[PDB]
Amino acid sequence: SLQTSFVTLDEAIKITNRRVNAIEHVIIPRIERTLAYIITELDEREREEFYRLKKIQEKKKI
Amino acid sequence: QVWPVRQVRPVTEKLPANHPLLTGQRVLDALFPCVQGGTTAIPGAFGCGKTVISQSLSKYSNSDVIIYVGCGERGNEMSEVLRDFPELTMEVDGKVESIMKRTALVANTSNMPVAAREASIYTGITLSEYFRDMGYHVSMMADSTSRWAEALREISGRLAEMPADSGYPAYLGARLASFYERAGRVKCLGNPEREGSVSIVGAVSP
Amino acid sequence: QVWPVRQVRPVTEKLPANHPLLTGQRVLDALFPCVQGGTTAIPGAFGCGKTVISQSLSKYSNSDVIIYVGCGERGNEMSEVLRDFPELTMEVDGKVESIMKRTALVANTSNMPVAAREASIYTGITLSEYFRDMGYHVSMMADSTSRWAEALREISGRLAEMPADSGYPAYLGARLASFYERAGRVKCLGNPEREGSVSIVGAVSP
Amino acid sequence: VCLFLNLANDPTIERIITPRLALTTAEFLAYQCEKHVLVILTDMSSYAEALREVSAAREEVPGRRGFPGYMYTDLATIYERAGRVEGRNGSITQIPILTMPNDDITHPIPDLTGYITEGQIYVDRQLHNRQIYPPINVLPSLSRLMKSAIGEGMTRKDHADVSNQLYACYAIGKDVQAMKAVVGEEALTSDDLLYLEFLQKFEKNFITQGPYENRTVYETLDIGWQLLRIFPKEMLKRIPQSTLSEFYPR
Repeated sequence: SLQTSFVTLDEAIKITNRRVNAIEHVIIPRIERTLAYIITELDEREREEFYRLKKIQEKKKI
Repeated sequence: QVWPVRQVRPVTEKLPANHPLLTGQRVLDALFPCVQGGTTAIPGAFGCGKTVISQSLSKYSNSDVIIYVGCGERGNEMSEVLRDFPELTMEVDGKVESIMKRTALVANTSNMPVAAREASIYTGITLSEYFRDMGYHVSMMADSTSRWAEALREISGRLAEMPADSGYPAYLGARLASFYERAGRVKCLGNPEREGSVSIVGAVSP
Repeated sequence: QVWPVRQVRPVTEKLPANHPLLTGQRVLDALFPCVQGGTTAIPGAFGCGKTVISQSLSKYSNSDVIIYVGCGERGNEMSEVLRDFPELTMEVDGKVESIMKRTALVANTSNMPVAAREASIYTGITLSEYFRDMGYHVSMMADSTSRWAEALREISGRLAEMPADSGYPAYLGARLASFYERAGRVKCLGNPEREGSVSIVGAVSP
Repeated sequence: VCLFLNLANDPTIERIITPRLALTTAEFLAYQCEKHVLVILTDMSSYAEALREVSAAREEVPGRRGFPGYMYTDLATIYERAGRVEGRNGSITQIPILTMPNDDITHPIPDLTGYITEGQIYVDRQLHNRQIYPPINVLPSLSRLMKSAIGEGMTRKDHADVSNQLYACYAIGKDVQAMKAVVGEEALTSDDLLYLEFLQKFEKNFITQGPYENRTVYETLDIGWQLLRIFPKEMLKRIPQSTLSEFYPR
């Protein structure tokens, strides 16, 4: 009984380890890079609108 | 002859495409070919060397004339084009002739002025139409029209115009559409009943 | 004598920093030493302990004067250094003495109009330079660096300037260069040929 | 050696002129004095910052990251003053080094600089974190004019094939390391271990050079063949057969 359970456990151990390693190596950096890209792009777009507002008030100076 | 560049030359009646364009590359021929009359794009970041594709297509084709327009590139590429194209030769009728006897080039390096970038592309397309009015098959090729768009952005910016998106003037999309429209097979205007076509391949620098 | 803030007092010549800035503890004094008259960054936040290095450089170091300059400071630090003057003494000749004599405190608390809050750093560096010209050694604690960038943003708020990055004025780099560079060891300008240096320690506050 | 130093004390607007002083002196020395010239332009990022400030003084139109829209044209004006000219003998070379904020290759400055230029070297942070000098990565490095620079008559016939296959093996090894970092030892194969051994030898010998040693080109090619010898000649896809016939048995 002891050795039967012991031979069975290893496959589950390997499955769990590969899943944890994948979650630590692939999924997280990708989403982090996307978060950086999205924040910088939104900042760019707010900036473009800001420049538009700046130039209209410049013309309104006349 | 003298011709206003902006105005599109007239024609008799457009015809459908019925024959492919020979491609010097294995890929994008058996998978995604371009017809003798179609329009194409070749965008991509730097490091790919789309100029390789441009030169390879220019060297090997079944067309009668070739026109290559450079806009905002390196001078090294034009040195390559001038030095190498003379040496290559092919023939169909006996004597072995150089391929620059069927090629015409327009030149604008990146250091050149700003609006000459527009002048080059418009001169090139007008020349392509004029040679199409001889009842020939002519291919055309571009180089980083995004530089042309950038030049228009700059000039319109100094004119104090509304930017539309990313700073680019609103009418650029319409300008690009009108530029790419003048192409495809067509029946020429003349009693001799000649017939020719134009193919265009355009490059973009995102 | 009176000296305008926005100019650098002259020096005969600038000598390379070739000596270590002593620190109280063997940690960060044998692993990663600093150089006398150099420029250094130290991360620091609330609760971590930032006055530990301040006091260490005030008591156990080879410098000669400490000028502590910050932004949005509290009376806690003011009274703490005031009481550390008679408590945290130094037995230079076996006798304790108030470290008030070896300090000249400068600080601004939120309230202060952003002009003065931004002028504090230049007042401090001017004072440090006036003291280094006397042939001594100095350590200028450029505390509250992130708050100082905030002060730069705040002064540019009333200028309608183009946001370089999240509101940073275009001349942010100019101000960084004009501040951090005025340091090092210099041969003084006079007959008896003194020598002295100013260090700057910009406490990073991410 | 002629210097045009620009200390940080100097006014910001002064930085616009200095590169053009260097380049016009270089052009004179290269097309009037008939001398080979080498140009080094340090910290183009500071020049970009100065250009941004001068442009913002007049409230001009931005592009990405608030930089001037005509920054591409300006950088082209700076860089395109290079090459060789007919009827002369001298030349001009440029090594326009720049700084790379936050290690982002999509930032406008390095992107436009790469567009105007024809290559890159990409000094690498992780190799410097392993304390190997010079820390040079080769995965992104590009010299587009190698096509005509190399070959017999300059160095040797099979230099190009050596470079191509060595690079192919390098890329395959990096992919193998990335794949091993996830799947585990049991999901590998012997070929992967051979590529890992190649990497071991490659980074630990070929890349590491030494500050003051002037290596020789043919020594580099001999070490290249040493590295290529490791694998069976059949796996060398990107080399033609005749090169293997001439050089593999050596």
